[PDB]
Amino acid sequence: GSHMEQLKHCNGILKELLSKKHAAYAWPFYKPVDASALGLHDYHDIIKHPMDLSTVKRKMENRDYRDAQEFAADVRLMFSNCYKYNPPDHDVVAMARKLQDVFEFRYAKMPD
Repeated sequence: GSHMEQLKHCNGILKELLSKKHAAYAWPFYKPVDASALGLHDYHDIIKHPMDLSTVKRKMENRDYRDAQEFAADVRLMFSNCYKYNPPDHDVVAMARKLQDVFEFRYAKMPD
């Protein structure tokens, strides 16, 4: 799905995820996890491929993604990293699930 149209749909989703409408639970994913600042000294030993929305945005602007699948993989990687590092009961996981629901349902409306 290397269609320009599908990438526009992906960019729309990206814009929504970064919008005020979802800010209450999307904020933890706005920037790369600063492990040191947060005292998470084992973060990079556990998470081999960090990902966040600012990185996805940069890759989209630089036309790094060639198709929708690539984009989706990074967004899901971001959520997976959260589920892998954090205990299931952590508040950040609750926020990840909510933002992922927003993503999955709109990604499912992908024109094709």
